[PDB]
Amino acid sequence: NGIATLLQAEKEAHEIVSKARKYRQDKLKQAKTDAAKEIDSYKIQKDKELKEF
Amino acid sequence: PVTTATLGITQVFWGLDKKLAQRKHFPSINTSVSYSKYTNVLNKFYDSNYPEFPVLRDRMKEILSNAEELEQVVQLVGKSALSDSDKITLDVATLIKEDFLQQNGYSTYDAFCPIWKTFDMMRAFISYHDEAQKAVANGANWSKLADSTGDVKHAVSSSKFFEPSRGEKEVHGEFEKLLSTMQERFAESTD
Repeated sequence: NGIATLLQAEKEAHEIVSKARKYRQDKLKQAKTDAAKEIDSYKIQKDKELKEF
Repeated sequence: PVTTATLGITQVFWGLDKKLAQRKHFPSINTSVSYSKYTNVLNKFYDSNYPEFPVLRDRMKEILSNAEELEQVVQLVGKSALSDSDKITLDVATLIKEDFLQQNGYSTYDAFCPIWKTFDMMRAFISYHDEAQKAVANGANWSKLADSTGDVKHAVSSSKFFEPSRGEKEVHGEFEKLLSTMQERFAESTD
């Protein structure tokens, strides 16, 4: 009957919701990694100063 | 006397346990009494390669010690008074002992678990413990979380079956995929 179609659309959209959250969460993990890369440059600059000392 | 005169001179002590040996828990290293005085020296190498290795090592030693003390208490006072965090510590350390510390030599997969696979498995175990504790702190009950994340727990325990002969790049990729699956499973369970 039509009940299966009603549930399938909600189930299909729910799966996309989890994928959207997972992709956004993955981007958050990537953003932290990218931010740490900028911090690593400061550590690299500090290391060069330590080498100069 | 030979053991004492050897401990007085050797810098490492891989004390074996007969009780763990009987259960085929191998190599049966008694983590309570064993020590290595070279951990401080090896910081200069673990910083160059595998920077998080010492942090993971102290974290797993903390987990094992805490769960050893807790199991000692439970053996005489029952598991009724344990909190959810303590139960997670017990389960995580049992998983560590039965799937990471135990290394079945004379087997194809775990004859030689090299440093990179050891570090990745160590990261997987520590991340499982940390994320389980975060999930229980978020309000999720541990009894339900165990059934919800049995798949993640078995994937972690089965990570030792990744044959190191597949190459450092391949096994590292499999461990990254396993960590992603673990994070997704906990996110779905705690949602």
